[PDB]
Amino acid sequence: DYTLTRIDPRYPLQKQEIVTDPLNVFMGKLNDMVNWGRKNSIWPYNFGLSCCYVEMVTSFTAVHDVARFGAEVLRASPRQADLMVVAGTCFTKMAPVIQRLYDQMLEPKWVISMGACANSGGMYDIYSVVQGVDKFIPVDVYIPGCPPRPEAYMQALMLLQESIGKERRPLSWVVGDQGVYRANMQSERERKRGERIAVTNLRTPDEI
Amino acid sequence: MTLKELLVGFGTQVRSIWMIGLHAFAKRETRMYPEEPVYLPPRYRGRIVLTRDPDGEERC
Amino acid sequence: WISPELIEILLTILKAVVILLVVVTCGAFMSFGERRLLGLFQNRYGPNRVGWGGSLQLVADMIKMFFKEDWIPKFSDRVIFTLAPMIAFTSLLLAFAIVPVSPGWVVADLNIGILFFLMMAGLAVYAVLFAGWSSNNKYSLLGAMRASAQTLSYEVFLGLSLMGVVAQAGSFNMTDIVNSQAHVWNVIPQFFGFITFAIAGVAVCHRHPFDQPEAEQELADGYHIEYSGMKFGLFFVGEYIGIVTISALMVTLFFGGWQGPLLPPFIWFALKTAFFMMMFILIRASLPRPRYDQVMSFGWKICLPLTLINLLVTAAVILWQAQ
Amino acid sequence: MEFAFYICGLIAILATLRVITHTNPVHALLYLIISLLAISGVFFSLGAYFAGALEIIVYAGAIMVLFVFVVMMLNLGGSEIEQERQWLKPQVWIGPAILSAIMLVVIVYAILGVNDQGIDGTPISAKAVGITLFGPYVLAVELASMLLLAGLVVAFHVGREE
Amino acid sequence: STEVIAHHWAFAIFLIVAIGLCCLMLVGGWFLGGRARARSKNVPFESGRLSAKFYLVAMFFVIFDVEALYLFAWSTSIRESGWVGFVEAAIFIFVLLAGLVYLVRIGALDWTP
Amino acid sequence: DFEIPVGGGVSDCYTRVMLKVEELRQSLRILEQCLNNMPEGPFKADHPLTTPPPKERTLQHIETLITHFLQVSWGPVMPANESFQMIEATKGINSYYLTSDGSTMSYRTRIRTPSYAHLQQIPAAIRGSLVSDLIVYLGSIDFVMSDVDR
Ligand SMILES: CCCCCCCCCCCCCCCCCC(=O)OC[C@H](COP(=O)(O)OCCN)OC(=O)CCCCCCCCCCCCCCCCC
Ligand SMILES: CCCCCCCCCCCCCCCCCC(=O)OC[C@H](COP(=O)(O)OCCN)OC(=O)CCCCCCCCCCCCCCCCC
Ligand SMILES: CCCCCCCCCCCCCCCCCC(=O)OC[C@H](COP(=O)(O)OCCN)OC(=O)CCCCCCCCCCCCCCCCC
Ligand SMILES: CCCCCCCCCCCCCCCCCC(=O)OC[C@H](COP(=O)(O)OCCN)OC(=O)CCCCCCCCCCCCCCCCC
Ligand SMILES: CCCCCCCCCCCCCCCCCCCC
Ligand SMILES: CCCCCCCCCCCCCCCCCCCC
Ligand code: SF4
Repeated sequence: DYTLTRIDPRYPLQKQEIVTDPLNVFMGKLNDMVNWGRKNSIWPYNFGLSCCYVEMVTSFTAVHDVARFGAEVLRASPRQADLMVVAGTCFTKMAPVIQRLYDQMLEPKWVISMGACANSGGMYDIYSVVQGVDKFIPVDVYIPGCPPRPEAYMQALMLLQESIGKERRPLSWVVGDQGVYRANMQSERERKRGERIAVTNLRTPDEI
Repeated sequence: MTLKELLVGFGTQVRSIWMIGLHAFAKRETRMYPEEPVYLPPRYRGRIVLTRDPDGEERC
Repeated sequence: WISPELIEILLTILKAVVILLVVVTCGAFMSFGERRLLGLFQNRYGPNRVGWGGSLQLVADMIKMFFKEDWIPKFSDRVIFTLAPMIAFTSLLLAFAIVPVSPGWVVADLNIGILFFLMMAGLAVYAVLFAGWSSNNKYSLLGAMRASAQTLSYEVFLGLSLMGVVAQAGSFNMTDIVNSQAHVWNVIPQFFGFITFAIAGVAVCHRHPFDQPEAEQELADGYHIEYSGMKFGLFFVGEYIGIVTISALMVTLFFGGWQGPLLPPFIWFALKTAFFMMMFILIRASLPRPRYDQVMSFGWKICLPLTLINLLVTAAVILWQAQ
Repeated sequence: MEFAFYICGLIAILATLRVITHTNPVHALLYLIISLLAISGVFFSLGAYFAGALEIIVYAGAIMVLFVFVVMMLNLGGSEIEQERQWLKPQVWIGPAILSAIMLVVIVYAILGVNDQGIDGTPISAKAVGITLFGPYVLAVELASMLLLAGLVVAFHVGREE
Repeated sequence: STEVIAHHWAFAIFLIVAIGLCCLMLVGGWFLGGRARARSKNVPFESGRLSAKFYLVAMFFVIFDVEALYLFAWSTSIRESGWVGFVEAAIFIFVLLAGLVYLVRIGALDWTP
Repeated sequence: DFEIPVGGGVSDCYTRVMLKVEELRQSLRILEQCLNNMPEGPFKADHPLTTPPPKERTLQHIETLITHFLQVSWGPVMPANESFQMIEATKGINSYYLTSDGSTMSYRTRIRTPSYAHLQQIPAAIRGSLVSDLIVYLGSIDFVMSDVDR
């Protein structure tokens, strides 16, 4: 129920294989402590592409307060950032810039596609748009929407936190196994199918 | 620069600090997602479903 | 080994170690309190989910920054790059090292005191200079040049702002400066010294509205841009420890230090210090950022003659009252 | 007191030797700052507290800041400096080193032939230095202000960009 | 005395423990955490000649810092110097402010052109 | 009933920002007038080319269902002509120039945006200034890059 990824510099320059979860009880507790610290302090790269970035900085404001999750520092440097939110369209002139900024980020790093443009190109199936940011960089969380509302971005933040909290990474670069192990978690569609199909009645659209 | 300009600017900085302090003495405007559920209007354009007729058959 | 002298030595060493650990913990918890008080100032809550009230957010950030990959650029010079956050931390920590928090609770009762603080600030400008040069980035280079010239423009009168309190107390010692405030606090006579020292201490701490990397983010010309992991964390922790140091020095130099009517002296010192930390947060959250030429013009044409005139008037008052 | 003096003197000597034999200007300036800190420690060991405070405030806090400022603006990448290493070439440096060596032995002969009752290390505060400065040394203060003014005017006139 | 040497020991322990604390912070940051490679990782982040006014500002800081050291020496001995030393320091500050005004009026302290 | 604020003759950053505050106040006045006087009537025109038709008539009338069926599948047939509309947008004047060739798709869609003009005006106005002046000028233009590029 895990995937093993090791990188060695077409993009992405990684190869993944399905592997059994390896997990002493002290090493496991240290791994959960490291994962807890990584998931409760996630610093996003302040990267503005399009309208989805306007919704992201709406999520950062007072009526939403994304600071409650410890994800508010909003670094302008990719070295100091933990999370790349592709919040906008992957234009062909901007795609090498996105690749360069993602390369300049440091491990551990995670990617959230925010919006239909970053997911698959969205409505812009046009000559000057890369059809999704997963064509050239690996994505951890996808948010459908055009735009997603700010609480959808927070929901993806919680999904990323839950994905980090059960993934395995080396504690030190001199001791252990240096490959990155990511959990193959259950899809949210199959998890929410029980509560979504049973919905019967909704409020009529003629009211407030 | 003018001394009067300096004094007016000092007073304006003090006024800005005072206003941010009274804004600290205000009510929180944050909607506490996810503990507070997000209210949506009935015609909100979110997740797409297919529905059924009152007889129970699918309407599509 | 049982002797009163060795016991006094070990208790003094333990007091110094306790003071140092409390200062480091207060600086980190004040980074967290910066976040929380900004949330309070901006009609929100800030981090209140990691632990009770967000109290474990600092531990989560510390674990993240320790286990973040620490990386040094190939084009960079290793020693200077590794040395700059060490300066940014150690200089203002050892600047705190002279601050008396209570009667009998001081690490170094030096005869120079705020002179030693001036030594540490003059060494602290090297952190910004070395971060700019070491990273081998031209944007960070001009950013560090701009920030360093700003800090020189305010360090040119930081000590002269302190000289009014020095003249009133008649000594460079910190404890004598506190004891001279037993009747009236120094904020009343040395009010111009108080505002000039506030401006200079904010500017040499690289705090808002004198912060350079937050001023121009579009240019990406900050000198922190190539630091990551525990080096950038040391930059931030040294910045907040410098805020604590400047606030405590302000309390001891203008607000009587630990002197108070009813509460224990450390309670008064902590209350006044935490009030000035809250005022740091309010200054960051309230004032807009001036331009570079405007900032250094305010440093040169206005504040330095004000400090010189304040020292002259303070001397005239002192020799007028000495019959 | 004496142990700190000897350690700081050794550190200053080794640091200065590293400055006069280096190719990187920033490394040389950093070693010069380290030697200034060590000489400040020597000053603090001898009871001249004000002298050490001024060494780190002014010498290691203003003048070396100015040198570092200039080296930053030059962007010295060692053009025909690291590619030459002519000071490390022996027949260049043998002469001046032996010149400074025989001068050092003559000065050491001068130093060793004087009466020495030892330095008691009594701390001389900055208050006494200030009393002397504005007492028996007043024309020194005013004409040193004029000297700093002269340096100000001279280096403003020279170091403009236009 | 015992108190002064205990103060010296406490100060030495303070400096040593602070330096060791930041050194161990570097050791923990460098030793812990996995490392991974990217092609543009080693390239400096550049968002995907310096003027002589910097030298002038640093120079003015140096000169006025030396005159500041003179006023530092004056300020700790103001009462014993009396009114005579007050007159000398007034002349000193008058020369300082005249030089400052001269620097202001000729645009030496004017950053913008 | 609303007023159009104007400046004194010089376009500073501060003058533009205060003007946009004034148009915010005037838009609040227009919103108050809209709230007090909203007519009772249809939300769609009775033209045969109203796309889509009113939904309930589509759901119970066969001719309306035919109109809706052809308007949402193939598209409505605009006769071959050229049209133009310019409006006062939130950032300037925004215009659509639409050339129809008689089909259900636009033959030409030309979108004029004011941000293109303002980004082109930048080098003439920021010349001889500082970099922070450029940052303030960028912040005071009221543009977006989707408006520029589109
Ligand atoms: C290095 C610094 C050198 C300069 C400072 C030296 C020390 C202080 C010396 C005294 C300063 C007095 C300043 C002038 C006060 C009266 C005029 C005034 O307030 O002008 C500012 C502003 C003018 O109004 P305007 O900008 O035209 O706006 C249109 C509304 N009529 O009016 C306003 O904004 C409204 C009124 C604001 C009043 C603010 C408080 C004034 C008094 C402050 C005393 C000290 C407070 C210390 C901090 C306390 C809170 C933490
Ligand atoms: C522990 C220590 C610290 C504790 C925290 C509390 C103290 C923090 C102090 C922060 C000080 C910030 C000072 C910022 C000065 C900025 C000066 C400047 O450059 O102003 C530029 C502006 C316009 O300049 P001008 O040349 O006229 O431009 C014309 C172009 N059209 O000119 C103007 O706007 C004119 C007025 C300039 C500013 C005057 C000084 C204001 C200082 C801030 C208010 C402090 C009030 C007291 C707060 C409580 C203190 C306990
Ligand atoms: C990367 C590392 C770089 C180097 C870092 C520092 C290296 C040395 C660290 C170990 C130091 C051990 C302790 C040294 C002695 C401390 C006590 C002392 O100096 O006592 C003497 C004196 C006592 O004063 P007092 O009692 O008032 O005098 C009356 C007569 N007893 O008190 C005095 O004279 C006080 C004045 C001197 C205090 C010096 C403090 C350190 C100065 C260097 C700071 C370096 C900052 C970081 C690097 C900057 C860039 C290079
Ligand atoms: C340990 C082996 C070497 C390890 C590597 C180097 C580490 C740094 C070594 C130099 C600095 C520390 C020297 C040791 C000081 C220990 C304390 C001491 O000796 O105090 C004596 C004296 C106290 O004052 P006093 O009143 O004279 O005492 C008489 C008794 N009542 O003290 C004094 O009067 C003044 C004490 C010295 C001045 C203060 C500290 C100056 C620090 C300068 C650092 C220079 C840069 C070092 C860089 C290192 C890496 C290259
Ligand atoms: C921001 C404040 C930083 C303070 C750093 C130093 C802390 C020292 C704590 C000393 C505590 C004991 C003080 C003497 C006893 C009198 C007070 C008793 C009640 C606390
Ligand atoms: C291109 C110009 C280069 C000039 C280099 C100058 C080098 C001078 C070296 C002097 C060496 C003196 C050696 C000792 C001489 C005898 C003892 C001193 C005089 C009694
Ligand atoms: S998905 Fe929609 S809202 Fe998001 S960037 Fe694309 S067009 Fe804008």
